[PDB]
Amino acid sequence: MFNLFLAVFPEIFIINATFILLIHGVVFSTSKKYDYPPLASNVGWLGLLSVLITLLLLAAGAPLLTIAHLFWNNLFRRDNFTYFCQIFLLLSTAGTISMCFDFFDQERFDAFEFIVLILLSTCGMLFMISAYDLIAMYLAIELQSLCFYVIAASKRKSEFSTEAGLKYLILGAFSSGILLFGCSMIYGSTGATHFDQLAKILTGYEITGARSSGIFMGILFIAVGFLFKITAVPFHMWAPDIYEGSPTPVTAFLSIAPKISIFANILRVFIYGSYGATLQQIFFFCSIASMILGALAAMAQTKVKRLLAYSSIGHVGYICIGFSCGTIEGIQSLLIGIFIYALMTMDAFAIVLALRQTRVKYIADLGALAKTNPILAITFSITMFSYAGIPPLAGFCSKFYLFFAALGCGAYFLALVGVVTSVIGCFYYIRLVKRMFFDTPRTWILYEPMDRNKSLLLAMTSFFITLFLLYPSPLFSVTHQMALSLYL
Amino acid sequence: MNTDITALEKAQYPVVDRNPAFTKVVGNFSTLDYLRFSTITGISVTVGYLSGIKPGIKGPSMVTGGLIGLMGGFMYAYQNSAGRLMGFFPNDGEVASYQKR
Amino acid sequence: MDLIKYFTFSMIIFILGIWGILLNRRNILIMLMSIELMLLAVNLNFLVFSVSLDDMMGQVFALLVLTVAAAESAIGLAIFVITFRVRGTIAVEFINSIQG
Amino acid sequence: VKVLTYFGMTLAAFAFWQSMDKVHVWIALHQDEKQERMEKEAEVRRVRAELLRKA
Amino acid sequence: ASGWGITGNKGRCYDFWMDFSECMSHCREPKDCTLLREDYLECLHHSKEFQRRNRIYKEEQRKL
Amino acid sequence: MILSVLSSLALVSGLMVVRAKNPVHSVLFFILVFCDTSGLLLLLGLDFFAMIFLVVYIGAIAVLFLFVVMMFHIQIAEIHEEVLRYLPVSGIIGLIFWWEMFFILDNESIPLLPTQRNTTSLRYTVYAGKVRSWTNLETLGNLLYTYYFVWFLVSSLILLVAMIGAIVLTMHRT
Amino acid sequence: RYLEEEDGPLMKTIKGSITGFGAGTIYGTILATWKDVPRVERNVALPGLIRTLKMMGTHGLTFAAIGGVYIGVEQLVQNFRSKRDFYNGAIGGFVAGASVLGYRARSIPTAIAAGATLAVTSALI
Amino acid sequence: EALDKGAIEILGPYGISYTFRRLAERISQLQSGFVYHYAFAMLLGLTLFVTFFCMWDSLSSWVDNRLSFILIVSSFYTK
Amino acid sequence: MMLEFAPIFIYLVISLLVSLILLGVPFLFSRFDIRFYLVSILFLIFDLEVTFFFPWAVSLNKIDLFGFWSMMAFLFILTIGFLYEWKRGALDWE
Repeated sequence: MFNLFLAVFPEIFIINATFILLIHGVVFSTSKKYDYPPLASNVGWLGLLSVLITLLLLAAGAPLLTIAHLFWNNLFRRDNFTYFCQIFLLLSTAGTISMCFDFFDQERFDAFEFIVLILLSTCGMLFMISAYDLIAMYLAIELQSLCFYVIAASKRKSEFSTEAGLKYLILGAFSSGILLFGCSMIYGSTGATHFDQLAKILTGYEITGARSSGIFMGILFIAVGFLFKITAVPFHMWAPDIYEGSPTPVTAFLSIAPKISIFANILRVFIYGSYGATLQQIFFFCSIASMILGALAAMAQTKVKRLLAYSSIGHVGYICIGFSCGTIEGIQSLLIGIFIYALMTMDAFAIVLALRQTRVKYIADLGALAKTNPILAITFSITMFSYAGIPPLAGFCSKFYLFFAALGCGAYFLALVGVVTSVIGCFYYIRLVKRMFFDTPRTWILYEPMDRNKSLLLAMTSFFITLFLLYPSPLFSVTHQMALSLYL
Repeated sequence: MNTDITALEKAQYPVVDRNPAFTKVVGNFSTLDYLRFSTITGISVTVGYLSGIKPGIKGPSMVTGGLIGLMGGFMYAYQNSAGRLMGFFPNDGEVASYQKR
Repeated sequence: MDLIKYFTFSMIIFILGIWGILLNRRNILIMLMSIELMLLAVNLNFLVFSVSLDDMMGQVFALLVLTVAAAESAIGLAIFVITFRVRGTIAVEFINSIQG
Repeated sequence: VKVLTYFGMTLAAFAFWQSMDKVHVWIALHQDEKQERMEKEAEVRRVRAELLRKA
Repeated sequence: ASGWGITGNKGRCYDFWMDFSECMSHCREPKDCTLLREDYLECLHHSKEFQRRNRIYKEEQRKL
Repeated sequence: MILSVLSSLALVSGLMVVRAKNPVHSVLFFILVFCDTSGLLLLLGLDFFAMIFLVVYIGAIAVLFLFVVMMFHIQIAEIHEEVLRYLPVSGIIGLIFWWEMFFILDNESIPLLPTQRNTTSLRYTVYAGKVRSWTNLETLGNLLYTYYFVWFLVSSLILLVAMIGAIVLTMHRT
Repeated sequence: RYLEEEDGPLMKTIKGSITGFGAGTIYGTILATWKDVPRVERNVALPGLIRTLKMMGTHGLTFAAIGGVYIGVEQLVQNFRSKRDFYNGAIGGFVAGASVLGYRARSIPTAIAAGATLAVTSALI
Repeated sequence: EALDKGAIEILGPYGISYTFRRLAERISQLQSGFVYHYAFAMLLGLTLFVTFFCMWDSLSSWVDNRLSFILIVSSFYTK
Repeated sequence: MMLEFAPIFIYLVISLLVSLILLGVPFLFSRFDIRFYLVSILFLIFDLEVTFFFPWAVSLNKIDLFGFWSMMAFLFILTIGFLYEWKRGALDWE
């Protein structure tokens, strides 16, 4: 009986460690003997340790996660795809947590419960990746969302943080209800919720004249929920406001971790499933709308966080183009784009968190940064040129596949939209380089140097960005491996 | 409760025991298993101590880190031992004590 | 004609939730309550479908959804309370500072 | 609202639901015509494809 | 499809679902399992039974 | 007919939830929608769910809403708005949703027209399943804690998040 | 690839105008709902509804004008010349955009820009 | 003056910059800051999805794919 | 069988009639306290706990040891939450 739980050793460990950290934090934060010490950094270090130990347990026991698969079948399904997705998610959580210690210390955010909620949302995303049924998928999504709603309002005395929390809660509950309606429609039409049963019932018919309208609308409503989750237009307007209003570590965590978990969910619910190109048209049109709106709105922005939010919207559009084309290379390029965007976003948010010690708010605040910190200005410029897609930087892969799929799938309007949006994006990205290098403002802002954690992470991500294309084979091979694990 | 240990991907090494008991897996711990366990417990205690100095609770923080490390280290060692006994990991040592005994 | 009538009951509850969203631009408490109506309509669909198909999976999910609804209402009202405390009012003109 | 306003609204809604019942009965009565129309249109498409596949 | 009935016995449509699933478990063309699939869906929704009975009702009403 | 009565009561009560000027009144009309839903569930034969909707939705959730909305003392001016201008947009959206969505089961679940013949003698009765009857409570309890226990525990995790969030967001200790 | 229709240039123009009027009504409804009400119209319901219905009527008229003149000029160009290309419809889109949108916007450069955009959107079709 | 600093500029970087600045302005005001507008956008997106991907069977008798995209682009020139 | 619920409905109707008769015969001759929200939250959590206990309590005879320990884990998570409540002063009205 005990050995059946080898399939869930990582989750058992991380949940138990989170419980331990909760008890430790509550017991010693209320202690008069120790003068009620802030424990955000202590619990943060212990939780980074817990995340790393979970990653070791998951990575080392690669075959053991598939043990007792018949017994666990009606709860989840673990395979190669979920294995690598979960490893990536844990690494992203670890990097995000490592970027939080200066924020805890200098801002004096003393709440250790922030770390505990991040850990619980990580457990939720772990369960999302391995979900293989609509019920499990919904429950894990909801655990994740509730943790995010709480942490987005963590600065409970701030107008911005409370506003972001309120908008987040209302719109997220709305979208979750829509998705649950879709699940109910599918269940009523097919009498099934397991992904295998859904795969069998739907395969071979798609829209054959006598089309189950219940299955169609279930797919539609579930897709609307997923598109809300990935910040895709027109279900996107929550994301810029929430990203801006939340505390910057919260924004950093939301811009990376939840995308990996929900794209895993999207690939396992639909690609593994079967319906007409209708859903592919849904993601195609949403990708086009996302690129256009993201580009223009980012061009309009004067603040750094809002610009990064709209940039992320544009890039999810670029990524969803790979889902729409419905090929093995489409899934491979989607995974590659998600990986590269995650690394680039962590680079950018390490820079933003480093500059937030001096309260960077506007793009104009970066004036004369090439003088006051030359190495930092170059690192941010490498990231911005990677964002713009200029070769030989790592960001060029997304542009390359966007145009490759279009000229193959036969699309030319898509190629035109990609060209125009790429040029607009290049403009509003190089505006930041112009501000740091070309302008000569009357008043300068001198920024406090960053801590060791952010500098190490920045150095590693900058080396990856400048040099990934010299030796890119492991990423290509591992993404190809994952793409095939979905079908065979 | 009907149980079934059958894994999706078959073992690539001789199966010494397909469902080893808890006590048997623990008794199968090798010196490498005790090395992994001790390293994880020591690193965790060290991180607890170093992260606990600023709040002033280095002792209790050491205890909490050590508990996390003991749990994770036992889990990792049990994983390795059970996987060796089930043939999922290279287990030439377990096969020696099976052919001989 | 039983099933269609149960389903249209759930349908009117869902539609009323959508309408409550549409009609309450200045009343975000009723926006939250409309969302709760939508969640009740989905919970009923699962129960009705579970009865209709002679399958217990609808009921398990119905209980778990009730748990989700409870948690989401609790946290939503918490966020409402803190927003009210910060501003001293619930009017939507004071929760529109983030824009652009 | 007044109690009588609520009851008048309930009576109106009861009438609306009985009308919905009439609509459902009507939709049920026209299943055969709809399937027949679907079959004729499918035959049209299939004949057109078979004649176009000839060339 | 799960087999758990709402009264503690095997679900009404579970055998049809299984037969559909065994069929699809070795037929490489899904069109080979069409009959069993529509049998399972007919158990779920009784669509063709009710349609035929409504035909009978319609003819009776016409001849009255 | 009884379904028509419950449907009408739920329709009017829900309209009152979304259209009452006083939010406290909106919460009380929400309790009436939940009571009506419980009656519908009793008609379905699911007594445990019918009672649990009273225990949880009215006994716990609606009490939470009532407690919060009463202590807010919301003045009508901050939330009032004339809704006549929303008749066209609501008309369009509601009509689209109505036609597409109130008849979504009609093609899949074609109703059986009630003939002028006793089709209630064609009821076949199987006594094998009636020897020992399970309640809806026992049927649910047979499954929750063994074959689908992971979802049960994840729901517990959701509740724990709710407790922690409630404390961290609102607590001001004295 | 196109062989499913019964056509009819007059019927084409009439149906295009009807479709445009429907689209304009819906678009005007959305526009009216999106905007707020002026401060001196918040305690009174009727003027807001009147303004919404006026917006619906105006935008329905404008979109029906586009949808009618576009199709009519496209057919009249393809009939009198008796050649089928994207060149016909491009001129129709140009004239529809220019005429109606310059009447509404009261400007010649706006009419030219609308005509050019409409011609491009028809050339890509 | 007529070509280089004239038409080529207006039908070029001068004109292109102006129109894209105005478009970015217009799109930015869409993010109005009102939670009602965002929920309304989600509802309208769901309605558009339903209408286009299911309610496009018998609409083709009255509509043309040409006129559909004609009206969308023509919308940008309003007021 | 739901047959035993009809007498309850008639009972409700009669009780309402009696209440209306009793209440109608004489007609012939700005401070928010967070602790109430908090007590509501705790009540909601433990109300859901009682809800999940009813199927478990009637089903202990068939779920045997596995169901017992799954419920125990559920309680453990919720009791960790309750301990967090206790230590943070949510249970103290002073």
